[PDB]
Amino acid sequence: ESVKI
Amino acid sequence: TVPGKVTLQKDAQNLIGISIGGGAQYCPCLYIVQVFDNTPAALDGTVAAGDEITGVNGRSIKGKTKVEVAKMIQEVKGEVTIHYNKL
Repeated sequence: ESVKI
Repeated sequence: TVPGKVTLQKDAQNLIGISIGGGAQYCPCLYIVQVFDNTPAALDGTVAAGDEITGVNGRSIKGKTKVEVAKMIQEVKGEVTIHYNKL
């Protein structure tokens, strides 16, 4: 899981 | 590590374009995973995989949650600064 912003 | 901060401006979709990874109550250390193409973070060539983030626009992230940090950047508009650490 890796939140991209 | 090497403490460094870069002032990257937000894109058209209010997203500098950069992934992260961290937890909470055990892994509060948030870091960067990778970058996306056609992104200000990539085109600029500063923040990307390997560099551990520890700040944003002057604020501190070392302790916040993944969702917290993510929303933090998405909230900020304009010249967004990111204190990354070269490892």
